[PDB]
Amino acid sequence: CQSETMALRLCMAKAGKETCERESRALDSCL
Amino acid sequence: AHGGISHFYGRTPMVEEVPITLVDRRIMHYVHHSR
Amino acid sequence: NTFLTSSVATPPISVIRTGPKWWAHPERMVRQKLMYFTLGVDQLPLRRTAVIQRDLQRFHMCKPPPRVGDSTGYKRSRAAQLNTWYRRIQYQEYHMQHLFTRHVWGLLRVYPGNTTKIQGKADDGYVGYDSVPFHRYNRAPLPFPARELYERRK
Amino acid sequence: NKMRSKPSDNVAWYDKGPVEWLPRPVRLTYDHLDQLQQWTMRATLDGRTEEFNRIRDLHREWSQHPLMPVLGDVEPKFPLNLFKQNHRAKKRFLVRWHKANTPANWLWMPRGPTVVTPLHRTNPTQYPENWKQMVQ
Amino acid sequence: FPDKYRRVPMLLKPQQGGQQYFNHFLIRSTNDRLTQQDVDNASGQAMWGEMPRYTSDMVFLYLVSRRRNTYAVAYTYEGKRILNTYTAGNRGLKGGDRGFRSEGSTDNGHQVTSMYLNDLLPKLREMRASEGRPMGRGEKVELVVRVMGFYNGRQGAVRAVQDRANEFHVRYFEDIT
Amino acid sequence: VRHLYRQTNPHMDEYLASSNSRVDTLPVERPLSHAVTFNSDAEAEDQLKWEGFYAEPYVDQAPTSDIDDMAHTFMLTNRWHR
Amino acid sequence: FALRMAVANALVKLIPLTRIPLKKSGLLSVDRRRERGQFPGY
Amino acid sequence: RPPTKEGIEVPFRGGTHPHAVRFKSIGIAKHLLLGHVVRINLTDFGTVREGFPVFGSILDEVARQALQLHAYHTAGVVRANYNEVYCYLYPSTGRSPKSTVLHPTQEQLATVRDRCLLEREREVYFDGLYDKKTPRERLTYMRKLQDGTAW
Amino acid sequence: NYLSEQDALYLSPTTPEEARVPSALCPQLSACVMVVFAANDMRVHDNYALALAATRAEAAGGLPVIAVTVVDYRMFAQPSAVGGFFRQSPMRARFFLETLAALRYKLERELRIPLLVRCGRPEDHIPRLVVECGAIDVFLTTQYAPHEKEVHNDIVEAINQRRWVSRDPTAGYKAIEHDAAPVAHSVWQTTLVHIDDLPVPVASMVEGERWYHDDVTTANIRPTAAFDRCINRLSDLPARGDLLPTTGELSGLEPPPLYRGRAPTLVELGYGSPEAFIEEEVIATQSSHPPGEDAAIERVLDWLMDGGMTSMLRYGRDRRTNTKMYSQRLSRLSPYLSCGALSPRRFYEELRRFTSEHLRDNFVQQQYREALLRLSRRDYWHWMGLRYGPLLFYEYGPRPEHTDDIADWRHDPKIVQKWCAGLTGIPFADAAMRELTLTGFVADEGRQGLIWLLSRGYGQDWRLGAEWLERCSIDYDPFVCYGNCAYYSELVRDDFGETVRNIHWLAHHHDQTGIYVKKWLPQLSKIPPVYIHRPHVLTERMQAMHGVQLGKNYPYPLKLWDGAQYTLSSEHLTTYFSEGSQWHRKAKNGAGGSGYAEALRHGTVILEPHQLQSSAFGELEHG
RNA sequence: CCAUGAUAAGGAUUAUAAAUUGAAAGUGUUAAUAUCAUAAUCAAAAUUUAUUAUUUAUAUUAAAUAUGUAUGUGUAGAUAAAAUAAGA
Ligand SMILES: Cc1cc2c(cc1C)N(C[C@H](O)[C@H](O)[C@H](O)COP(=O)(O)OP(=O)(O)OC[C@H]1O[C@@H](n3cnc4c(N)ncnc43)[C@H](O)[C@@H]1O)c1[nH]c(=O)[nH]c(=O)c1N2
Repeated sequence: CQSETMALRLCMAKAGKETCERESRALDSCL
Repeated sequence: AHGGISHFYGRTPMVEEVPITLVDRRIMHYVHHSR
Repeated sequence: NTFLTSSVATPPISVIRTGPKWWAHPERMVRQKLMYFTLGVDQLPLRRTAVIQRDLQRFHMCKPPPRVGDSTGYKRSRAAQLNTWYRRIQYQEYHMQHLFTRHVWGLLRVYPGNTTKIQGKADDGYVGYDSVPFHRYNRAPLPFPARELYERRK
Repeated sequence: NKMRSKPSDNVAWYDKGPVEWLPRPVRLTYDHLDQLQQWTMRATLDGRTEEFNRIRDLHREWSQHPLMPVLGDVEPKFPLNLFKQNHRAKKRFLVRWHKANTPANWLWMPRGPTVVTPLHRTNPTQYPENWKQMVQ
Repeated sequence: FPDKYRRVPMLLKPQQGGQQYFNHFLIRSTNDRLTQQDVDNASGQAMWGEMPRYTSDMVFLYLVSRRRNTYAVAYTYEGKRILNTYTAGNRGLKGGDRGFRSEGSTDNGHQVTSMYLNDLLPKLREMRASEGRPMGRGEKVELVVRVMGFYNGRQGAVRAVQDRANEFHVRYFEDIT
Repeated sequence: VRHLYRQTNPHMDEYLASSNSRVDTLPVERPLSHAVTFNSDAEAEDQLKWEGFYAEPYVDQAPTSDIDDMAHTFMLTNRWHR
Repeated sequence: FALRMAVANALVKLIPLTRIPLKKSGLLSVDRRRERGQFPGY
Repeated sequence: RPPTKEGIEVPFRGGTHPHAVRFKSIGIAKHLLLGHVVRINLTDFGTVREGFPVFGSILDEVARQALQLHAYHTAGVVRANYNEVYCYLYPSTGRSPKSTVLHPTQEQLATVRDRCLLEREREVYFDGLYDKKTPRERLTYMRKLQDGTAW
Repeated sequence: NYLSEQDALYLSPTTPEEARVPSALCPQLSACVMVVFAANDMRVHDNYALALAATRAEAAGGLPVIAVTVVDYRMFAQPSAVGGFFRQSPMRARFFLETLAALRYKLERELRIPLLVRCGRPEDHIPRLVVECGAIDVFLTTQYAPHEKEVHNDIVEAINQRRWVSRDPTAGYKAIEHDAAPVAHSVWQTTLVHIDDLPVPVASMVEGERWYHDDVTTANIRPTAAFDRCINRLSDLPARGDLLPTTGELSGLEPPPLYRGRAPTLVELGYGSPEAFIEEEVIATQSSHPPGEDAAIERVLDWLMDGGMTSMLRYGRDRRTNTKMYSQRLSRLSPYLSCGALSPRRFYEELRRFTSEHLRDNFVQQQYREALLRLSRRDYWHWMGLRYGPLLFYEYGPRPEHTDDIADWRHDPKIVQKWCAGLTGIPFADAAMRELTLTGFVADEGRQGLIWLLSRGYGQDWRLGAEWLERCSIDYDPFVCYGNCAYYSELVRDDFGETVRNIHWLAHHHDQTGIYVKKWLPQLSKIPPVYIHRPHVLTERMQAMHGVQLGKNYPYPLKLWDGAQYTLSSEHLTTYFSEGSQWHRKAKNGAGGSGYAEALRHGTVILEPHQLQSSAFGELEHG
């Protein structure tokens, strides 16, 4: 899932202090 | 002559107008495909 | 205290890696809790390392989940982050334990082991009745009445 | 067999923090706990709260929750060499790294007057020994 | 290689505690679902063309990566050398401690290009001020990047030139074979 | 799609400032600039790659040139053994 | 652990219906782990 | 550093034919002209009594070839190990200048041969009884001494 | 005060009975032959003076041999000329005293030669002891350095003129009272190639390292067996057992007899507040230097055996490449060669024997030639220092003709403090400084980097760096140290020689992987090798990922980049020597630690203070 | 003086899910050595002769003669070992 991977990696790059558990869940669900 | 219009100005195969890291990666991929 | 011989020093990572044998030994942890309580201060880092050790020891028997399913890009980094965070909390607890042991020694007129520093009254490592005549790490010669750190009475 | 005057890694540092880094092992017994209880009882009966205030200040300074490490932050590990077991090299590297990582240089621990610690009383006046000073 | 806890039972690896709480949790869940149904019912009731056109202020930067070397040079529009070529051997990275294989690597090219640009900026300012052309408080110099070689150091060089984008602005990125 | 300078800057007394006009005898590099916002993919990925995100924590205890030196030594050993 | 196993077995013998919770919690499951025997080689 | 000349070694064996000796001597003279310090060692010669005349003949051949090629050199002390007999030829290079071809005399060669023969005989007849294990190696060495093949 | 009491005890007009060398029993043993030891030679294996004294005693008959060693009290506790640095820091002083004790043990227990150790002025102590002992021949080595050449000349003049010394004033006396016409023999034994054997004269010597290497190619080296034979025959000479130490003195139950001498300590020499001189850093190196002569010989043999020859040149290269400063295969023999414990002739003989034994390999000759080249480079620096004379130690080097591009030597005490404490931004320079300050030794590349960074990199005076390296490095040879400092500070610009390379070039060349920097500063272990040697370039995210917070640990570089005055503030630029710094909180009273004007701040005995030193102290107090 | 056997080093892989407290260590060969079935001149009491896994600082020789020399900041290179009632 290109969109989910892009969202997770954008979260990782932009917000190092806080991780997006929502984005991680979306990625693993779409996978 | 390396200034203004140069000897290789007409012999430049690939020109891309403007990050440039993506451009460089794409050009390297095209060269890899060619070779 | 009763132990006054020469001692070697070990990295805190080694004692942290030692699980419910020395570092997480319940009797030793209860002694540390009593030391904090009798001084009337909270035991937050001790309780944090206690719950961490309980959770680790409860599931140490279980096999790890399949690493193929876990994403090396994110899951492995998250696991490393959590492990480092737990290790840092345990480091803080270890440092607090050593600091408060030194402080209680100084208050109770307890002479520590050789080359042990008690801030406030030794500041350079108390050494007494050692195998080497000279003070280690300082090369200062030592008298036979080694050092009276505290006042005589009581 | 050979005799070496080399200062080993077991050298203690008596100027970095109240407790010397790479501290010597300490044995805290119940006799020490009982003596501490007796001393605290005598001190609180006499009314001298200065030592308790100093202990509270030390605890407030050195008992704060570490911060969440950003992803990618991990302690360095020793490479897996093919030259058998470099046990001594691994031990030296680990000891050197932990000696360098002094408690004063612990960046994860929030220490100093700048940080706010919403769990402990800031000054001895807030403690219950000054109950008469906070009335009506 | 073998299992460490093979002699421990599966029901013991790990042992599930708190069995007595499951019945209470199930009954509480039933009651919560019942009251949720009740409140739901209550609510329900209620030269030309594509060829680039250059400018006299733009500096031509050449990045030539080799099999075991890399070079970064710059020239003004007139055709004068702003600064001499910076090579891996000139910087000392080719000397060793990494092997001949590491010569002309991505990181090597990146650091060589970064050093060359850092040394270029004051030299470029001095060259501009020689003819009474101040750079200004905000340094935004336009450069045309020309990359040659098709090697690992090329990626490092382009990353280095992409860095410090506040001072350097890339106008055209061209490749020469 | 001088005196006044030190009065004004009390921290700068213990440091030194390079001249922007001309290159100094000791070159010092400026901090690099990274992309706060990425237009698309393969940009944040490259930034993570260049930030050391995917770099092994293992510390280099031996140089990579040791293998090359050993290979050259073995070649010369075979040569003089011939 | 041995005491817990003995008490669990006694409870199961006394009240038969207590067998299910203890068995599901793995209190009657014996582990065959045993310390290494004596050997002059080691 | 200034380039040091390689310390070349030319192997020899007891039983080399005079053609091979001549060729090796020519090569030795060539390397001496090039300035390399050369080493001549006889590897397989049996007993030290038979390995010395061949070494002397090799020295004579090297001397003749050096005289022909104008490669002046000085021969060092001849040292006989148990397995080999070796010597070093130093050409005129650097600190020590040598303008003439110098070789040990037959008197010196005979003295060296007698000394080395005595050393080898004393070693085989004395050291071997003690330098090995007693229960089996010593008994085997005594058997070798009885057979006369302990050499 | 210790110097004053030593003078009042020994250099007294009456010379009381306690501080009097006992007379011999046999009339023949009344006279003897004396030898003077110094910091340039503390060996008994290849001492030309010792061999000559043994031969003289043998020729005279049963003449006993006596040894005297007077320490230069000034060199241990007097401040440096520029910046008030210490001379012979306690790390060096302990090594010097241990080497002296090893030499005394070697002479008194193996050779049965009584060595008398004295403290104070050599030019005062030596002639008076000559007069009192009635020595006929005084054998000593030729010192040719400032504060050593002059004292040697004074010593030989006073020996020739038979002069007694009393030290209430600076007063000399004839030999009419002593309450034979002695001769002093000064011998040259410092250089590997003995003087009068050089293929070209020193005066007409062309200034060039490669030229001297080509000269040493033709030049010969004296053997050591000739002097070893004399040393061995020295044992057959009769000795005065009354001057030898007793079992109780050896065990340390009682102090040595007052006429013999007492080895001084740090406090006696003048080192005050030792707690401020304890460096609490990680010692990454795993090799030490056991002081002594037998220890030096064992170290040489071990370095030859364990394959240490590859440190000179890698196998099958024939071309010099980057060194491995983090390795333990290097020959750490510079202290033993500078202090005279190991003789260059003995080391050369060991190298020659090893090369001959392993000559079957086709590359040992190149490594031997490299080692001989380095020894000849040391000798060349000695010769160049002799040629320069006193001009070597002046400002802008000995040759002002090469200093056209040099600035006016701006001097900043805080910059010098940070440089000498290693608080810069270059990991290579920081690691080299840490190694030098902890171990007392650092590699040639590290020394080059430090001296170039202080002189040309920062614009500070080169004498400050030279004197700091003198204070730290246990292998401090005046000529070699100052000549190398001048050469790598772009003061002596002789062509046809090694190029002066940037600190960045050295970091990229000899430490490209960064093993050395990550080992001596293990807090930087997480930084990738692309970003090491420039960690200030890292952004906030990258530095948080790699666990290196600038300003907190590993502060910003001394040389800020272009700008850096608008994007940085006092929050980022953290001070290290302010009123509320850890550096002030030391010395158990509070003066500072190790650095600028440290002798003034800590030293107990200070002689001839300077206006610059007083002004610097006042500025430090104000700031 | 019997050359012939053992040993050293030393590995293999099926057990789904429910139930059960259960249903869970296996060796060629290459090596060295040796006291056995095989080929006569010489080891076991008169032992110096150098043969890997040892007790480090409150109290230290009484029953077969039962150890006086290595304190030195525990500081190298190499070598061996294990996932076994423990807690990577
Ligand atoms: C700023 C500065 C200051 C100094 C020095 C250099 C520089 C740049 N040197 C020279 C050099 O730093 C030093 O000789 C070696 O680095 C010592 O390391 P090793 O013993 O491992 O050399 P190595 O293993 O090569 O030892 C061989 C011997 O050769 C000699 N040698 C080697 N390199 C030399 C060089 N470059 N110059 C002179 N002799 C050299 C030394 O006697 C050394 O012991 C020096 N040296 C010294 O003995 N005392 C000093 O006080 C100084 N000071």
